[PDB]
Amino acid sequence: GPVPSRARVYTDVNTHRPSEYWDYESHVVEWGNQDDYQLVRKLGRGKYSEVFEAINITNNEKVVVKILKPVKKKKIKREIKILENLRGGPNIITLADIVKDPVSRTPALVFEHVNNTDFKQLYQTLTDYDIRFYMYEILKALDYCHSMGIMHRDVKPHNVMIDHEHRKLRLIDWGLAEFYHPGQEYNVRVASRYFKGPELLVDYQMYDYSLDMWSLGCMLASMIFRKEPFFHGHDNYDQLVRIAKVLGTEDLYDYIDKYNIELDPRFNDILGRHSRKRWERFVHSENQHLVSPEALDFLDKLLRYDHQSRLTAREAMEHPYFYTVVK
Amino acid sequence: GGRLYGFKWHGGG
Ligand SMILES: *Cn1cc(-c2cc(C(=O)O)cc(-c3cn(C*)nn3)c2)nn1
Repeated sequence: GPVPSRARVYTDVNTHRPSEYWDYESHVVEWGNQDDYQLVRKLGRGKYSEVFEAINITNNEKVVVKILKPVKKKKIKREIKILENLRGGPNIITLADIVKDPVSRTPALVFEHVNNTDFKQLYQTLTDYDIRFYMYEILKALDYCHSMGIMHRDVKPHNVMIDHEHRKLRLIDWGLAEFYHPGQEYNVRVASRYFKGPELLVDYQMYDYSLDMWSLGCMLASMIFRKEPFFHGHDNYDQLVRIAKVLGTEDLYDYIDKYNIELDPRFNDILGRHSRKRWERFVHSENQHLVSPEALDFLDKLLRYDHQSRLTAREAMEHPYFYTVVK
Repeated sequence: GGRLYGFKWHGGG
């Protein structure tokens, strides 16, 4: 079978924490009073949730209410435990309350008010400095959650809320997040198609925090090259083909061999054989002002097939691409 | 008698 793998960093964090920390199925939810909150306007609708601008009538504070549909309601304890464990961490969305309809039994998460603007709305208009600045803010959140034994597993522009005027960023939607336990085989049906790192696409289950780093690299590539999404696959199989047309197939087969991954035979007629393309091939007159040797060196060190070979969030924070960021 | 998933609404203003 497949060769085991362990995270290079924060490997045994959860072993050194009590079961109360990571045993979300045993968590006793602290329910607030639903009548403290009133809906103002609908902000959107996820695959398993509904989001609203709302108000806390006990103190007139603006809040965001996320109503969880049955499939998300079933894993609510995991999302709640992760949000409470990470609460107060850098650029982590703050969970303010948890309520439930006494009639329908529908649960809802109440969060700290965040301006209703996602990264995707602006990330295609930013200056070179702003891309570095916001990337660094996302890295602070990822290094924190990874250091706390948690993988986000759904890093993408829509899950990054930015108040551009106040240069403030929050990592949201922890509904797919999980606790990392070394040697654990996880469900590969995580992350959105364009931000799925290769381990998911080849059904390699023993992945870790480095999955979030591949997704972050996909966001960077889209930002610096003005190409949304950067790897534009039509399904999970074609997504791996789009990646192989850039990273090349030689390194893919070396990766599959290293971890003894069984490559689905459907890939036989579609992957083909491709050279590794130089990152400079994506540079053109409309994006050249966002590209630098440091941006390309950094991107090259995130977008690697081998999950252990990718920069960690803290190593990424130390890259020269971020030297101009005011820390 | 006007609730969405049990929440009342706060419009106008
Ligand atoms: C009893 N009840 C109240 C409502 C309801 C529905 C909406 C909606 O947008 O669907 C909005 C509001 C509302 C907005 N404002 C300013 N005041 N009320 C109320 N449906 N059923």
